Amino acid sequence: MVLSEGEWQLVLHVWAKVEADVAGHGQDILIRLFKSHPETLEKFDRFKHLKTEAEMKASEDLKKHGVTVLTALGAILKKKGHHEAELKPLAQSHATKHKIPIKYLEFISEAIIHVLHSRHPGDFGADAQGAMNKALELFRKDIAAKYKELGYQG
Ligand code: HEM
Repeated sequence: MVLSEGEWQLVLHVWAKVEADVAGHGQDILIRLFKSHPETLEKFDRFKHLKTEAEMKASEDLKKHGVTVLTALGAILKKKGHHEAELKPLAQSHATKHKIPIKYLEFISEAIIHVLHSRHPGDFGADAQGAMNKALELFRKDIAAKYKELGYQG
């Protein structure tokens, strides 16, 4: 489903606030993912030793990864749907090396929404959350199509 410019602007105006401190947002989002759906942590050989939220919060390398994740996602969002070039390497690594099912991409989308909702009520009212959800649905739909092309049933 194609987003309107108005919807993209709601997405980008909350992303602008994420970008005040991407590192802290990335910690919150990865931690929320791992707490809400612990099976997702097991996909990270790099991080699955972390036992508690405290350990997660103290991990500089998890923080680093959260910045990488959110910056990659931000670049995708800023393309406003024209994200074919960005999705290719992402889909290929996530299909073939990391083996991340679409269901787990749903889980991180949920975590993103939850953190934005908590942190940014001024820029994440119902319409803005709907726009973000549409953007993440488009991301997951297009990633799923690439997964199929790449041979992964996701
Ligand atoms: C918004 C969705 C996501 C984005 C934008 C994202 C982005 C990235 C980026 C940019 C990398 C580093 C380059 C690469 O290997 O592609 C990465 C690595 C990785 N991703 Fe994701 N990712 C997302 C969701 C997920 C989810 C939900 C999982 C697991 C449940 C996952 C598992 C991994 C793993 C295991 C790595 C390798 C980490 C390491 O050992 O360095 N990703 N991701």
